[PDB]
Amino acid sequence: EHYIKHPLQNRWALWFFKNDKSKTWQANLRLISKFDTVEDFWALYNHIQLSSNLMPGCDYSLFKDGIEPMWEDEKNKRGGRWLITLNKQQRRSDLDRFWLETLLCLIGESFDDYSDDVCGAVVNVRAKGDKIAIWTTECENREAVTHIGRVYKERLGLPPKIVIGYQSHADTATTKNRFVV
Amino acid sequence: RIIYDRKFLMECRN
Ligand SMILES: Nc1nc2c(c(=O)[nH]1)[n+](Cc1ccccc1)cn2[C@@H]1O[C@H](COP(=O)(O)O)[C@@H](O)[C@H]1O
Repeated sequence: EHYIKHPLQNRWALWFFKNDKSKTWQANLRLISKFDTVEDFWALYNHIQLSSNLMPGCDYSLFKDGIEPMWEDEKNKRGGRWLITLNKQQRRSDLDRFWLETLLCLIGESFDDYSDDVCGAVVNVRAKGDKIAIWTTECENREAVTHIGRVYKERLGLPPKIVIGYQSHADTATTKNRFVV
Repeated sequence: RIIYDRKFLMECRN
């Protein structure tokens, strides 16, 4: 305890996306680094750009090692995402805050028994409006998805006025909300 | 199950 790192329940992989229209969407996805301790998470987070500082068209994705940050993945293709839609004023006040909070929910395993239904999370930096989302494995699991959304919304500290949607990746890859919270 | 509080994780940042 004087010398051992604090282990996480999962190894996590951080990915970076930069739009290059000459490439397949997937080839623009590049692995930054993986980590499986609290200490190693902070070493990585502390040296990388804040989302509010990325060029428009970039993503960060944090996913459980073995799960690619794409809807094609075995663990994603039945799932969906809880989506936070930002306007341009929230990039200033909310984006970086909201995103750190999202990582802490992933790494600290904040959703009880349904944290196992979490695949990862992504932040989209966009000129038109930023987005943050948590991806879950099965859009059918009403209790899992529904529990994650409730706790996520609490964790982001969003008021009863704000309502957020969950969209299945099946619908997206074709968007209606299966659930809102 | 390994679970960390928000408060513990923030206390680790530096
Ligand atoms: N094959 C493939 N393509 C993806 C993927 C993906 O996982 N697989 N994504 C990421 C994604 C995954 C789930 C829900 C929304 C977006 C975007 N794209 C492409 O990016 C376009 C913009 O998506 P954005 O990443 O800006 O949300 C989208 O229409 C797709 O063409």
